[PDB]
Amino acid sequence: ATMLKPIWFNRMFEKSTHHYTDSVGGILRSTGRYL
Amino acid sequence: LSAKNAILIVEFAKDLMDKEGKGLIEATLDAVRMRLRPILMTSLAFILG
Amino acid sequence: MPNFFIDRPIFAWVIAIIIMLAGGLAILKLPVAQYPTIAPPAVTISASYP
Amino acid sequence: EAMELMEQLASKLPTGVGYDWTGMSYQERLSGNQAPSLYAISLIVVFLCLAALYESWSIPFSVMLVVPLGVIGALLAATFRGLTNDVYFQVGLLTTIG
Amino acid sequence: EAIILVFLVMYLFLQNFRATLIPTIAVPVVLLGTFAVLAAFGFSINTLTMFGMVLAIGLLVDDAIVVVENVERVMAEEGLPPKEATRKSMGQIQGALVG
Repeated sequence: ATMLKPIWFNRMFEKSTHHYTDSVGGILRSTGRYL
Repeated sequence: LSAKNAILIVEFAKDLMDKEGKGLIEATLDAVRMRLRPILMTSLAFILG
Repeated sequence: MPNFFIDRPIFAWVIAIIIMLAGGLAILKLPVAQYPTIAPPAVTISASYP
Repeated sequence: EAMELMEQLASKLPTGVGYDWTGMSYQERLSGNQAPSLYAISLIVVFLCLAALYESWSIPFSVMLVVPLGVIGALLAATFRGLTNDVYFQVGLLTTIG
Repeated sequence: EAIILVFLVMYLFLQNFRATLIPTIAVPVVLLGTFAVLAAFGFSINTLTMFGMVLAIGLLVDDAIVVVENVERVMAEEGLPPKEATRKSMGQIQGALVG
């Protein structure tokens, strides 16, 4: 709280987290037998 | 360690599942899957150590 | 109360130096060994008759 | 000052005759030089505690540099009477600075 | 090497000079304190304690990062001045850390 002040790999990280959410939703669509 | 990350995830989910009531499935996975930053950073640090 | 210490950084800083100094003093005096006392204590009696 | 002389005299004895210290001399040698380190660590702890009680880093100095004013009286009285630096005198200095 | 490498990876992730020294100054304090606690109980420093502690450094950096990154993420997302953002945030995460 004291020393912090507000004032190229980020796009790949955004792509990876979007893919992670997509895969999480896809596997959460059914679950069940995959479990 | 694995229990600690699991507890983090479930607590983060339940925090807005109960106190906010945002949703049950469609509204909790979206707000929880964005917490992959600390887990990945810590795993990377631990294996590299 | 970890909300009171936000506007009093000096208190946290000084307890940090206190624990650092205590740890350093403990380190300087503690002896370095190999293994703890992990063995069954035994008593040996020796007699000789040439 | 006499210890270095004593070891210098210990260095020029015939072979087969060594030296040793027993009694209070051994205790003095084993104790070592720890009084200045204890004084320094007490000084640091007092500074840290004062800075904890106050907030700014400069305010504790105003209290911290009051020691000699009280120390001067103890030495003046000791020289006037003809005292000696013993444990009672030391604890007197401690309570006066407190 | 562990303590320098954790700083390196955290700098790679956060990508800013600020908000990265907090765990690298928190870790040595915990290290010295654990040494002092072990000294208090009468145990000595030997191979077993060093191995257990080089095992535990992962959970120590975990405990540091789970707080610092949570604070950084919330203050970035909320678009609010840091004071009350961090206030709300540690108030919200204190119970989870205790549990």
